[PDB]
Amino acid sequence: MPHAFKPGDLVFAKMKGYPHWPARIDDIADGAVKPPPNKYPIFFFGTHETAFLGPKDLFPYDKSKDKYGKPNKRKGFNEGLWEIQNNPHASYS
Repeated sequence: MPHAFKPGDLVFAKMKGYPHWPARIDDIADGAVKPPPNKYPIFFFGTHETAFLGPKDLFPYDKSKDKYGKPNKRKGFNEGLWEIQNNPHASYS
């Protein structure tokens, strides 16, 4: 059965106005800004942006890839597909 989301989990993450996007749940570095309560830090592959999102916007990658893991016109999306599939745990700083 499902656990709660943890750092390192891979997802497609949904933001208003964008397609479901390949992403991971990030760690918070020592000394770094924490997310609001109930939110997770989401690192979006390809764009390398971070936003804070709740579970309602988080779709487990294995379950969802057949639906959402298709090329898209948007900036950074296809790069993001490569990253999530080929090196999802790398440092992208």
